[PDB]
Amino acid sequence: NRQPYAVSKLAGHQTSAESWGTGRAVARIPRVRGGGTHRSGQGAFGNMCRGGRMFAPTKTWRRWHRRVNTTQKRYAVCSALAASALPALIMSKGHRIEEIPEVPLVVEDKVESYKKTKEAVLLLKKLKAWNDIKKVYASQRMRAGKGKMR
Amino acid sequence: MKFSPFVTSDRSKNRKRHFNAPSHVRRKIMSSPLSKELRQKYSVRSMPIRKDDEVQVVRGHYKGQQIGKVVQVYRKKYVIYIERVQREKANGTTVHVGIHPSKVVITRLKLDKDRKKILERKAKS
Amino acid sequence: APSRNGMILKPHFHKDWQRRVTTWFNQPARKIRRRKARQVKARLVAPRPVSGPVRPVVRCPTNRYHTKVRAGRGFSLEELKAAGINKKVARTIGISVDPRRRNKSTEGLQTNVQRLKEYRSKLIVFPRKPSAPKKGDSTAEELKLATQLKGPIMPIRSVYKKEKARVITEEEKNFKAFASLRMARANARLFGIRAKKAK
RNA sequence: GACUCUUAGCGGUGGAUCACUCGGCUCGUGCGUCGAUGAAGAACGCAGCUAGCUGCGAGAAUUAGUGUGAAUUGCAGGACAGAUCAUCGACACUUCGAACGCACCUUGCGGCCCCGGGCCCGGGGCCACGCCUGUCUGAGGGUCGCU
RNA sequence: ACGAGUAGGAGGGCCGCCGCGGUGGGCGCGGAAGCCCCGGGCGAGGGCCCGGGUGGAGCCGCCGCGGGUGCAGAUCUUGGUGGUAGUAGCAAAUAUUCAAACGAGAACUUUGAAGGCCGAAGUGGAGAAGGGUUCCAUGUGAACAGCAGUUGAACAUGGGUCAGUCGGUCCUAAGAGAUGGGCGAGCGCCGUUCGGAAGGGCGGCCGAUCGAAAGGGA
RNA sequence: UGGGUAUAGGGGCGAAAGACUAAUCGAACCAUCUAGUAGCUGGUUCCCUCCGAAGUUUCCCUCAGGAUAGCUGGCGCUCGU
RNA sequence: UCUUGAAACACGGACCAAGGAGUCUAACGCGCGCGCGAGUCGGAGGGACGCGAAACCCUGUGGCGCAAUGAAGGUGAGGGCCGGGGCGCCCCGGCUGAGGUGGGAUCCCGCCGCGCCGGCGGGCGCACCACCGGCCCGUCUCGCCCGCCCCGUCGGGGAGGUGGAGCGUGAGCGCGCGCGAUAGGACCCGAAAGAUGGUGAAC
RNA sequence: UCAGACCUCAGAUCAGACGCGGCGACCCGCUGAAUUUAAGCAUAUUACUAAGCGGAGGAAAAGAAACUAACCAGGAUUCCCCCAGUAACGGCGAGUGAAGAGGGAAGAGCCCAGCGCCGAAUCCCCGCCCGCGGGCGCGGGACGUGUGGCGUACGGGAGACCGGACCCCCCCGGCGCGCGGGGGCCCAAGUCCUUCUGAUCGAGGCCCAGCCCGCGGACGGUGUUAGGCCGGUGGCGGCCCCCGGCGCGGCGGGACCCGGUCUCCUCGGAGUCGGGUUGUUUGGGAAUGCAGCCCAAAGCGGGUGGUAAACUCCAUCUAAGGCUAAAUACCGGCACGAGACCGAUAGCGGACAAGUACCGUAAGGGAAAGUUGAAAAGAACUUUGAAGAGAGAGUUCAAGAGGGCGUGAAACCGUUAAGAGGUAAACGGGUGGGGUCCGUGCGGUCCGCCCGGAGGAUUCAACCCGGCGGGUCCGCCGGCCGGACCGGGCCACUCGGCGGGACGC
Ligand SMILES: [Mg+2]
Ligand SMILES: [Mg+2]
Ligand SMILES: [Mg+2]
Ligand SMILES: [Mg+2]
Ligand SMILES: [Mg+2]
Ligand SMILES: [Mg+2]
Ligand SMILES: [Mg+2]
Ligand SMILES: [Mg+2]
Ligand SMILES: [Mg+2]
Ligand SMILES: [Mg+2]
Ligand SMILES: [Mg+2]
Ligand SMILES: [Mg+2]
Ligand SMILES: [Mg+2]
Ligand SMILES: [Mg+2]
Ligand SMILES: [Mg+2]
Ligand SMILES: [Mg+2]
Ligand SMILES: [Mg+2]
Ligand SMILES: [Mg+2]
Ligand SMILES: [Mg+2]
Ligand SMILES: [Mg+2]
Ligand SMILES: [Mg+2]
Ligand SMILES: [Mg+2]
Ligand SMILES: [Mg+2]
Ligand SMILES: [Mg+2]
Ligand SMILES: [Mg+2]
Ligand SMILES: [Mg+2]
Ligand SMILES: [Mg+2]
Ligand SMILES: [Mg+2]
Ligand SMILES: [Mg+2]
Ligand SMILES: [Mg+2]
Ligand SMILES: [Mg+2]
Ligand SMILES: [Mg+2]
Ligand SMILES: [Mg+2]
Ligand SMILES: [Mg+2]
Ligand SMILES: [Mg+2]
Ligand SMILES: [Mg+2]
Ligand SMILES: [Mg+2]
Ligand SMILES: [Mg+2]
Ligand SMILES: [Mg+2]
Repeated sequence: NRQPYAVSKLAGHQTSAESWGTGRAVARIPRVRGGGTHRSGQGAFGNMCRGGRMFAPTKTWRRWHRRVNTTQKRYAVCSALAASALPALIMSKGHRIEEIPEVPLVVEDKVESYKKTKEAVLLLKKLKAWNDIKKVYASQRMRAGKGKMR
Repeated sequence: MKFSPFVTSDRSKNRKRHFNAPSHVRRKIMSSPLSKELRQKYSVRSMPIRKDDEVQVVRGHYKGQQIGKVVQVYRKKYVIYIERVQREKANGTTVHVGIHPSKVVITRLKLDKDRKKILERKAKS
Repeated sequence: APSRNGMILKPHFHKDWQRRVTTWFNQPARKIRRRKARQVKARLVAPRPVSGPVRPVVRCPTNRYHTKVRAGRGFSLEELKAAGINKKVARTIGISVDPRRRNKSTEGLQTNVQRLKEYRSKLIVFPRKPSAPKKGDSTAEELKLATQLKGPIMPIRSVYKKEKARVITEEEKNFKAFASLRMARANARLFGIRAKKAK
């Protein structure tokens, strides 16, 4: 489900920088052509140079997607459903089921015709599953990192 | 949640569209809630701020119960000036302190031909 | 460059291949685009089926596939003539016409003639003007039970019929299958060299 | 104890680090529209106070129309009672540029028509090349006819 | 029982960094991240926890997941700062001195006087090319003018270039360059007479046009 | 000697020095091909535990390099014990 | 850091901060993990229907395996026991479904010394390995039988050597992880050059 | 020809149109390298690539078979999958490399010339007249050196006969009548209580349902961290003004007879195919395509049939004329949505007056540079100095935020505090001294269980009693549930290269 990310192809290479060769007491790195600019005489291509090209620029044709066998994809569901029937695994997951009627919580099909949130909120209060919703409210916080800018 | 593909949830797009909003859009953004007496009289919750409107500051340092009339609506700064909400500079001259419209409640509306037309549309729906 | 036991590989990356690399990141959006286009095309031809005209049953050419059948381009003009359908009227009622296809046998000829006579039995021809029907137009009672057909018209299926079990005769037991094949190859290989000796 | 060395506090130099982000990159989607009716680009000019940016064209920091409905704001002002903004179907849109009277390192040099003023001055409209159809004026015993 | 190790291989990490799915009814203006510490510690180590100070809004543990994930070197890149060092230096073309004025302030400005230099192939008076407001007046003394400056070609605010007869404009010089024609896949190129080339008043011209602020030119 | 013109890069120009052709000339300058290639130099970033070398064989327009055998490590496995 | 040898009169390093070098895609091999298993995988497309460009479902065309071998025409992988018969050296019937020798984890039995524990006595022997048969394809030598509607330059089989990446009651396939050798800028930085197009006679 | 016509060729600032340049990501036609690989290098490769030139469009191009195949036959083009790193090519070295079939996306087919029938039956222009089209001209032309209708290889035409059409259909305009966009104005609920803060968006609370709304708990702004303050979000939500379609009706103007049999008649593209040769290209190899030159066709012909050639058989198509949507491509542009991406030495060169400053004669080269505070509240006033620059005062939560101002590391430097100092300084190991801190001497420096004794306080304990609860994962029960389980009935059942079998309800 993830989108491809890649650095531009022209990053660090849209400049005509030629190495000064040896004999100039410089480090044999491609330097920018001369001028009345502070950019003149600076490395432009190597990854160690400021404003250059990163090492191995990320390509968009990276293999983002993985294919799984249908038999294994169905296997994992049969195991995740079987694990949703054990009280120890649901509590160890963190859900608040210490007061629900039965661990496999089957309700009548009348709840499939609900049309208001207050009806669904009341159903969770009757099934004693509202303590898990309040636990979601207690977990509503702010992410730590650059995800906030994304 | 937001399901329309025509509306954006990007923080940068919503912040850019806010700080670069035109004047007629900043008017809608710089709205303020009506008082309990006005929200029940006109059945309108909030109205865009107006010059001759009287408001009460509900948040900040200048909050209280003193009803003050707005003296300037500075849409370029996203802030309004009230007749008594002010402070004295170093040289003694007084200067108004900017208060955000969402921090004041409208106690009296400058009702003209255009103000009553908006109160009728907002209450009709 | 080589090492212990391995495979001599042939990497075809001696050109500027990175300049021409087509990624399929628009494949899911392409699946929605074609799905949406079929829904718009279905509303265009509302009573008519969404797949289009009728394709005939054709035999695949090569020995690798001459046992199965598939859907051809259009019905031959000989099949249209045997089914009593004009070459130009057929395309108006959603019948694919292929003026190029031949009929070397009557098995494939009568295969589509039956398929072409069966499709016209399922046709519900609306009148050109709804206020005045004509001879070829279906009755108003039949025009009500007329819905848009989804999928290909008359899907081509090859239901295998069982060969009836029978007691093996002595002629079938005495038939030399291996000898009849080796001698068939010799008689087909030495056919020309024996035809000269006869002159 | 001057100097020197180490450590620490504080103060400098310097800018790291962290936090911030109206930016970039990548992916996806829908459109996919320039120009002799003067394009792209360029020049110059335009604001009460205005250099750059940006927006405009002598109607020049915008006009009209329409929507919106009290601001713009650095400051002054009364223009301003439909303010302001957005939109944009009206109008306008200097010079150079395919650039088109001839030229251009020149605000150079012309021609035609019409109008106004006193041949001169001013204004307006025109004068590139290639080519299509038609028109008009022609050309050559080129092929005929009539003399 | 055993314990060296370069090149190299392998495993372990409750070592560290960024981001994601989970999870801790986590943490935080009663103070997060970062930073400093002659503070207390822990681990063999990578590192980590706590305290104080500073800071002002985010941040972290655990199970998995994705890497642009760990620096002392590359005459690395960018930025900053040292010793050198208050050192080299402020030494080509003879030379200044006195008094006064303005001014907070004078070896350097201004006025006066004296002594000198350039000595008419000038250190004089005017142009061309180039520069483009450097020109002029007033004001500033902050940065610049490698000392200073009350001064300036600096800075700030205003002002200043007036033509029939000076030049451009006009003419062709070497040239350059269209038209016809030719070539060329093509942008185009070759070519300067070579084609029904006279737009005038009976016409000859033979080559449009451009090309001189030192040529020609009322 | 000024100005105006002419000749442009494998070309120009040269009373000839491989001189000169914008501080660049035994082949200018600019951008691209281009992150050209390099058996050749330089560098190559956290800790710990365990094992631990080779400069020798054969072949190679090889002899500053590879291929191969040896030495190394990892993964085991078949048994015994 | 290169080196047989560096504290070297060998090279780089004045100082601090940030940046800075084994990557990604394709394909191959082995090891490992997972799924199914003589199968295996939808990797095109189709269909259900904020995150959802996900997930779900269908589709096996096809790929890789299940058969190899020869240049090709082509051809193409069953062993053993029992009885009868032929006695040369390979016919028939029946019961079965991969043989024989040596080794072989494990299992089974007897006996003994104490329904357990040690002695030596056998047996069914996994996988694997050594060896010997057997069969398939190529090829060679020696050959005497056989088959038929298309009786011929026809097609079949035997015996004994030998070539093959074979058979001998399948093990692959999909996915992921790691390493190794590659081709791609390919760990990073570096040439002297070469090419295409263009700009300069203000020196 | 009342003497001029025609042909050919000119002129015009003639009447009315068109072409030019830009962009060029994708696309079409040409042109064309070398780095590089082959461990050298020359063919090869790089590559039918870059650079160079021309031409378009929203797509282009291609496209209705002179095809594939050898079958029991397929049937325009484009694209995807597969064929396949295969056939083949190649100093057969390095390397290169498709197609038929098969599965999908999308599917749409057509028009001429020629041939012969029709009184040129055809068309443009001007003027006038009607509602960009129409009539009108005894208007001017084009055209027989060939316009229009019919008609194109799937055959076609004509005449008969037969069966069906015939104000209908079909096409173009706009009217009645209901569905894709564009632009506007709106559309649910705390600023409740307590408390912290410079500022709440913090923390706690808000009768029984946990304050309220929730088809709205996306996001942003607001002086902190907000579903309920605000803009919005949600909603087959409302309203208003436009735009573009489609369906159903009628109105106006234009088209307009189709099929089936027989007979009769008719039927095709030339300096092109092809052969030779050359160069180039291709996997195409005694030549895949393309082109130059020479040769130069045929009409039971011609092309193809992946090895040159002759004879023969067979299959297949009908070249040398044209048009044509969809699936497809898109690094440019315009407008959007998104991110396991980057977070100011990073990400585009460019988060800023960035292709800017600046450099070069030019072609071109090309930076650095984001952050006061919540709010300028930006420090009045006093005083020293000529002034910068200070001292008070003042603003603010904070000046330890004072205009390149958030945080403010290191190198380096000033200064203070401590210690030390003639084998450059630093370093390991061991200890000593000093210093700064930390934890300790508080009525010192001991706890826990049990027991003995003392002292006072008990919802006072064992046992018994009635009901309750749990355990026996203790014996009798009884249900329920699962099947490689058994025997009987019944199903829209399903199921298989067999009404029965099997499966399950
Ligand atoms: Mg470049
Ligand atoms: Mg970069
Ligand atoms: Mg962080
Ligand atoms: Mg190796
Ligand atoms: Mg400091
Ligand atoms: Mg990262
Ligand atoms: Mg890195
Ligand atoms: Mg460093
Ligand atoms: Mg002056
Ligand atoms: Mg002055
Ligand atoms: Mg000075
Ligand atoms: Mg100045
Ligand atoms: Mg002139
Ligand atoms: Mg002169
Ligand atoms: Mg000269
Ligand atoms: Mg060149
Ligand atoms: Mg010499
Ligand atoms: Mg060790
Ligand atoms: Mg050795
Ligand atoms: Mg060496
Ligand atoms: Mg020495
Ligand atoms: Mg060295
Ligand atoms: Mg050094
Ligand atoms: Mg670093
Ligand atoms: Mg054995
Ligand atoms: Mg290997
Ligand atoms: Mg070369
Ligand atoms: Mg063009
Ligand atoms: Mg080479
Ligand atoms: Mg090499
Ligand atoms: Mg190109
Ligand atoms: Mg399209
Ligand atoms: Mg086209
Ligand atoms: Mg090739
Ligand atoms: Mg919020
Ligand atoms: Mg609201
Ligand atoms: Mg080639
Ligand atoms: Mg695009
Ligand atoms: Mg940057």
